[PDB]
Amino acid sequence: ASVYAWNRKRISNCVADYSVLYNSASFSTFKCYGVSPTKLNDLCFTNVYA
Amino acid sequence: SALGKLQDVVNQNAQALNTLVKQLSSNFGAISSVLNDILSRLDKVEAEV
Amino acid sequence: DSFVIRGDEVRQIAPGQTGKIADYNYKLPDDFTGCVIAWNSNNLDSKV
Repeated sequence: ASVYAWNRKRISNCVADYSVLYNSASFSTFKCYGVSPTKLNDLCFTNVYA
Repeated sequence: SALGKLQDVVNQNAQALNTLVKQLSSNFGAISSVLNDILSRLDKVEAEV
Repeated sequence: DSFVIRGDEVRQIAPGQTGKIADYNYKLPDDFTGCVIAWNSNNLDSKV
């Protein structure tokens, strides 16, 4: 999307291997807030919004 | 109502201890009042702050 | 300590970082004392 009409996708009812995301070094930066990217694989969430 | 002093001495301690307990719920500018949240959510370098 | 590495991985050469090189190539202490120095040696190290 354009930022003007920015796109939200809700992610739900699924298993998320965030280690695969964090290890994909095509991603130039991966800052995180309230959580460290290491611990994402140990947590569980009531909703996720991308 | 006659034993006002003795009942007050118990009440003052109950207020003090319940304040000391309730202060565990205070954030003090941390991410959570519950220590296990921080330790499950963060790497040590961030958790120490 | 000295080695060559890819320029985008240079971030990992700091205490408590995450990433493959800092995990299982060369790992810094959490409480490291010292200095880290790097440069884009493409004029000396490249060839392919």
